[PDB]
Amino acid sequence: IQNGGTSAVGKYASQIGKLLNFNSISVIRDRPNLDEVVASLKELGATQVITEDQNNSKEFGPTIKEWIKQSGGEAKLALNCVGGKSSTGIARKLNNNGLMLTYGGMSFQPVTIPTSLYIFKNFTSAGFWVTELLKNNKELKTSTLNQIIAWYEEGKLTDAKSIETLYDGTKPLHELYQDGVANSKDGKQLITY
Amino acid sequence: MITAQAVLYTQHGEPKDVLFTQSFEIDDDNLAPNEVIVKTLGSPVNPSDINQIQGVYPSKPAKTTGFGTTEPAAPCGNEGLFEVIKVGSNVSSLEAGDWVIPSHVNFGTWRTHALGNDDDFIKLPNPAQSKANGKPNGLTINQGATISVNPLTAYLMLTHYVKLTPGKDWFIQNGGTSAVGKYASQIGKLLNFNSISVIRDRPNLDEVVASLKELGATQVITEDQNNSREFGPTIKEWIKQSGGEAKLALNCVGGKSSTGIARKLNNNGLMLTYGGMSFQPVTIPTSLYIFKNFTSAGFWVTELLKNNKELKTSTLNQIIAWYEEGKLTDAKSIETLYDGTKPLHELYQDGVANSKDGKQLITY
Amino acid sequence: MITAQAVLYTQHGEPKDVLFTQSFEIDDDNLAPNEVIVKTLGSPVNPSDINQIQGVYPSKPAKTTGFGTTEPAAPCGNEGLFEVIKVGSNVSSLEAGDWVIPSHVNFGTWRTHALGNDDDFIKLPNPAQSKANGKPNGLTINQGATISVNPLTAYLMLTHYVKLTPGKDWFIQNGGTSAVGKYASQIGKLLNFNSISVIRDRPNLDEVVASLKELGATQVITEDQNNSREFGPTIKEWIKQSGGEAKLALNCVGGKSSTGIARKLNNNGLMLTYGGMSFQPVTIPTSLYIFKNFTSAGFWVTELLKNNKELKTSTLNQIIAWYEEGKLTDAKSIETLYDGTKPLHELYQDGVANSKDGKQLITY
Ligand SMILES: *O([C]1[C]([O])[C]([C]OP([O])(=O)OP(=O)([O-])O[C][C]2O[C]([N+]3=[C][C]=[C]C(C([N])=O)=[C]3)[C]([O])[C]2[O])O[C]1N1[C]=NC2=C1N=[C]N=C2[N])P([O])([O])=O
Repeated sequence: IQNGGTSAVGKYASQIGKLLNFNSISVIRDRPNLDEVVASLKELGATQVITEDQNNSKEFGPTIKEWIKQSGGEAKLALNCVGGKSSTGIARKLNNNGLMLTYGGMSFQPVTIPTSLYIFKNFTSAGFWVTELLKNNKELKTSTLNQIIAWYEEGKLTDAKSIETLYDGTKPLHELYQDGVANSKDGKQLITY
Repeated sequence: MITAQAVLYTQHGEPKDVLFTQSFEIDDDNLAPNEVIVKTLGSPVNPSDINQIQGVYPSKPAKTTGFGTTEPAAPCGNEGLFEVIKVGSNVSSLEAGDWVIPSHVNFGTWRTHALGNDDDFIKLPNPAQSKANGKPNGLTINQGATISVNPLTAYLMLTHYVKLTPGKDWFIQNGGTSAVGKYASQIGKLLNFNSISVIRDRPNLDEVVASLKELGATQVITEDQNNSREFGPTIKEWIKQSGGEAKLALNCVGGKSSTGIARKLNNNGLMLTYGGMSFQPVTIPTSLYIFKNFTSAGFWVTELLKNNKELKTSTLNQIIAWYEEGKLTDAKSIETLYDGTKPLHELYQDGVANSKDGKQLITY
Repeated sequence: MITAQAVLYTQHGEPKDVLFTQSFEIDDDNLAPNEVIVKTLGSPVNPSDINQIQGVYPSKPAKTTGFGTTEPAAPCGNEGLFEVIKVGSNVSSLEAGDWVIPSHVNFGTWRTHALGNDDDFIKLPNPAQSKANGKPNGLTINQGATISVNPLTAYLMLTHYVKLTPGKDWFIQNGGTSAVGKYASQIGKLLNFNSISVIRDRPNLDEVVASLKELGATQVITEDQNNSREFGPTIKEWIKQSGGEAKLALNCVGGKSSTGIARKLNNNGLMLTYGGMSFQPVTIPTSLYIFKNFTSAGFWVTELLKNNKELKTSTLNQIIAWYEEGKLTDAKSIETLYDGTKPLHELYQDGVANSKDGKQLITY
């Protein structure tokens, strides 16, 4: 299960999940165009998408438990990039012996986990930082790249599709980057050469 | 001299039965110092206009012979947009070319022209004036013609009765796709109130829900969900998790719908009833009164604003501002242009009969 | 040691199904300094007591093993008159022979004895004390045992919400034959309020109408008259002749009855719903809210008085004084004496089943 469901990472995790045949739940904030965002995430491989309101809901909990039982499996892993209530909700959805990895933190919000989960459900909460993990681990870095590469253009993985702007002398280089920073909300910005 | 046309009745009844068109003359060379002649640009058909003609609405213009009929006759329609075509010497508040609405109900807006006093009207900025004053948008004819009932109604119910804490508290309303409903959702977004809109189910529910959320509803549920024992706790969670409370219910349906929305309020809730879906009384469980300190009251914009020019002004000014700034949108009316090839009253009769198609605006 | 009996339940449900009698022991030798032991003289069956047992009344005693059961069990009854039989050495507020009621709800009054502190009780003057203090009357057991809920309810509804002009204004109430209805009629007479009581038709209608008029109802109508459009103008005549207005409606029935009494109010009226004697919801026509500015609210004496001990005391004192002065009489009860041959819970079960006959008081 993961929050920040529309994030770039979120979108890759949904795909990789599908390739590895891992079932997944993406949590996203509600919006007027919910149906379209939900469809896009399911196309990428999210098995189920829920809102944060649904994530907050004691009433909805049993519905998620049914999904997991039906697959003859268990929710073993939570990926948190939001914090606060959202981190609380995704943690609660794990079966016993679950792990949360926190790899980001949207705006001020601490990772907030019910005591009962740690004591009675053997829950563990840890961090993830790709840089630190791979600093002195080139064998692991390259092994993972080799698989991403193979899936790439075996045609099995789809990149997130960037808005590119050519450095072609039309504008100075830093102005290209300055615009992509100012234009982050439109999507991932790639400067090409 | 101006030849004008007015939709009248001499006896209450159904619009299909009792309306007729009267020609009459307005003397444009003989204005008293405070008099104003206006020419109608458009006027809508609202349920209250119909109920007034029917004789079941306790606010109505007097029947007089002033349009040149033998029998005393009443005019029709309570809101509309007019253009000022001439003013008397002591009129400083209006000029030829200005846009106005009636300052009071019972003016009679289903007609081509009218003679009144300057205090019979309220100035709205015309498009030219709005653009000259630096605003990004001028009002449309539909926006001016329909500004006086439904937008003021939504604004006042939401702000005049209980103070909803911005960012936290909730109102709930039925008739979610009604004109007032859609204004209230927008006002809730604008003022930062959370809201639940209750609507009827339909084949294109996905599209309507998205539309209402874009306008500003926080949540949209069907009437089946409003009635549902199973669904009830999900709503209580929305409110609880927000840190606010559901303090106000807006009711325009009555019956089971009114029951359902009442039950979704926290303790010390207030319901305002401002409309009904035909013969369906307001129905509230006894338990809400006794154990939850519920209160149900009424809202009638006509009565509230009758002797409150200050409140009417302040409210109207804000709605005008939002239209000029592009922060408020009207529902599109079905417009029928009067060109003299068909009697005016028949245009209004068709509009009444076709009310289910959508809001009817007669234009000129 | 005293061997007492308490009426208990371990699970919510109908009194006929869930009630039983538990024998328990109280130590009446060697009282703690602040402790007080009381014997019941009588306790009534009120609808609230029954709703508590049924589990549809959100204020109730905890289920505990404190009466010597293995399953957690709740006592029954919120109202009753008790005689003090022994007090501890640091108790001066109370002495042997004193009359008391519980100071708080959820005491459990359907039982023979209790042990608490002096703050668990409120002293009422006993007949001997009233006469010694120079009063022409003292309280009866029924009057003491029913003083705490229904008279305060009637008094507060009539005085605490809207001010009726003495000698002019009206209230209208349904459930006119209820104990609360009977106190309201008397309090109306004492404060010089005009009133209309609505009652169900019955074979002995004339006798009932006479009783209620003697109590203080100005007019008594049936529910059929309440429903009647034809009869409405007659009521309007009464009110017009008085010079006053119908400003307040008291509803303990719901459904059509609640509709009828609301319609009889003058504009800007208030209704208080304090009960729902059929399961029917409060039903109000949309037009009353919108066009007559009607307001519908709740009343719950338990909630009103929770943090309003001054208001409780003042109200109770007035009822006591009126009884001592001979100005108020009790809504009469059918008394059933407990004597040990039939289990206590069965007396109360019979009382619940005979509710329709009238107020029931189990005596001791
Ligand atoms: O008509 C019935 C009686 O008039 C009436 C019941 O009378 P009662 O003496 O047994 O009951 P009371 O103790 O007076 O009070 C009963 C109702 O008031 C509510 N209450 C009281 C005190 C405090 C609270 C509060 N909110 O603070 C509330 C209580 O919950 C009761 O609802 O009822 C009449 N009745 C019975 N069935 C009826 C009906 N009227 C209309 N329709 C139906 N079905 P009678 O005399 O028998 O003909």
